[PDB]
Amino acid sequence: VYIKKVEARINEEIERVMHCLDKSTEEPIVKVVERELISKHMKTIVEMENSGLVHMLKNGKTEDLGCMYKLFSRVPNGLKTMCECMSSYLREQGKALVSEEGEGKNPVDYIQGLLDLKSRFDRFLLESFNNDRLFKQTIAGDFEYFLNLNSRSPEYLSLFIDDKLKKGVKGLTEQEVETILDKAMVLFRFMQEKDVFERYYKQHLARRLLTNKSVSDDSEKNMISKLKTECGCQFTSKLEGMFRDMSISNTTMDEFRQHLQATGVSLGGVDLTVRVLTTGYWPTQSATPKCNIPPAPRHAFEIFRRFYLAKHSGRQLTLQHHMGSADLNATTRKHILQVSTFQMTILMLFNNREKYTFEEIQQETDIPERELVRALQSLACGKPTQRVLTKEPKSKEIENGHIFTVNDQFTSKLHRVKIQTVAAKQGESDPERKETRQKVDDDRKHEIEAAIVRIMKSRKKMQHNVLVAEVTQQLKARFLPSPVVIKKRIEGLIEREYLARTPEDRKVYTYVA
Amino acid sequence: KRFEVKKWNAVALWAWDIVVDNCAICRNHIMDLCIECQANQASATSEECTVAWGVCNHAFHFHCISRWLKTRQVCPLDNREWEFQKYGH
Ligand SMILES: [Zn+2]
Ligand SMILES: [Zn+2]
Ligand SMILES: [Zn+2]
Repeated sequence: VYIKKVEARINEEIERVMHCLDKSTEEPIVKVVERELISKHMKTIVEMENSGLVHMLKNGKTEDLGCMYKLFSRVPNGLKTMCECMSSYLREQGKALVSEEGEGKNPVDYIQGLLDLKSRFDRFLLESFNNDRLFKQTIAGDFEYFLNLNSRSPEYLSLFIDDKLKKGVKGLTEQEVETILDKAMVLFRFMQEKDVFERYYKQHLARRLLTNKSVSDDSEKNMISKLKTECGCQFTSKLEGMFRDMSISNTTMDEFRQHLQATGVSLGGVDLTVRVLTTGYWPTQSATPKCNIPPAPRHAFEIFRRFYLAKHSGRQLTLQHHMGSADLNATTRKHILQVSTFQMTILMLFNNREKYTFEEIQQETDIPERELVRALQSLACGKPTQRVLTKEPKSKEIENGHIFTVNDQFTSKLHRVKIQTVAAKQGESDPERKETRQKVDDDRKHEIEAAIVRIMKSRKKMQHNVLVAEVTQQLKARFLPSPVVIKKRIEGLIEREYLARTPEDRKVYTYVA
Repeated sequence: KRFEVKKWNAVALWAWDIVVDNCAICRNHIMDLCIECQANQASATSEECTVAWGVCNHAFHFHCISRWLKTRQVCPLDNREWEFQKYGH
């Protein structure tokens, strides 16, 4: 109530001075009135206690913020401490929200709460501060400071954008989807370690375009559109190429059905769905193994390879097992199972000869490591009432003589019962993520090298190291996580011409290109 | 039989080998050394002088594209800025 009272006091004072006194009469009067009232109340009335600035902002009082902004705008150094206290409250709320101590937090809920806080502060800004530049700059700096505290922030946002892109069940229409995507990219604008935001988003691209189809269709093009902008076309071309090559995949798969009606030598091609991707966009999962193939899939792969070598010469294909799925038609009804190009080999070995074992699926299969264990437990361990794979020596640990059996378990009347236990989420593990992020850092450092050297030899060379400032400015958001890789790189590179910088003679360099 | 496969959905990866018979920068071969390894020096020993593979899927001697990346930097057989997607044949 003090602010309304001092506003009424200022109003009655200026009215008395303009009506009862002379014509100008106001400059020193209002100056001294401000210097006495506001310059004294500014320090203590907004921070002490009992509904000051922090409390009146926490409960969400719009009129209070508006009147405080319209009052403190007349006195200098008012907006300064105003934004200072606002940023202090923002830091407190962030440290209360970005708290890492404690496991069991939902990443999507965390990103949703962060976005809600951002939208609330933006609404308060637009409603009270009249879109002031200082408040925007301070909140931008605060979001830049408090967000890069955790390294899982880009990973948490990638999971959120994947949950929002996999299906538009919430917000069927396009307007709210557009708004939430704009808010998401705005939140990403003040984020760091965006190199793995892109690597984890490419991991999600692979998860949403290899384990399923028709994810969002037009909304994936909405994604490429909102991506082209953001930080500029430098990491967006990557996504462009990925989507162009998935289009290549679908077109080449139709081409395959078409001319398999041409390379048909067997009948293992009842229903085939082959996808053609490029290794320049999709990384190798673990090792690209070379396990065996069931006979009808053998004939299908042979037909596909013959077609791809006859009508698509100039490139050879490689076989793998760590990707895809299948529909195993079992048979009282005919319930069709599902094997992620994973349970196909084990179930085929069970067909060829039942009573198999670990010393049977690990010896005569050329099967990979613990990924095999996760693919195998999908049918036996942690199974509800759909356990189609049972065993005689039932034990948590896997010995070597555990014989296997198949249980009818007539419960799923649907003829499309699937066993999904693997790849529950997409959090991965600390080591592999770290090493691949270091690989992205080394790639960005090679980028630095190329850029700086080429530009300088045509566009202003340096004396010792002065344009290095420009090349790091070009890759600003993509510079942090790499340590001294850049230094070791430019060092190993000093060898031929078109680059000097030699610590012994770092003077004026050549001016070619 | 008891279990019969109806559908399959393998994903097949690929890698094209551009006219593997010469190099468009120095005009010698896809391998078998380069101009900076036949005329420049003779030893040609301990020379990882290998083939470089771009994202545009063109191929040259590592050396010949490295010497071309000095002045120019945009792959002479199209316009693409050109990456580095492989080393060796
Ligand atoms: Zn060459
Ligand atoms: Zn050479
Ligand atoms: Zn090219």
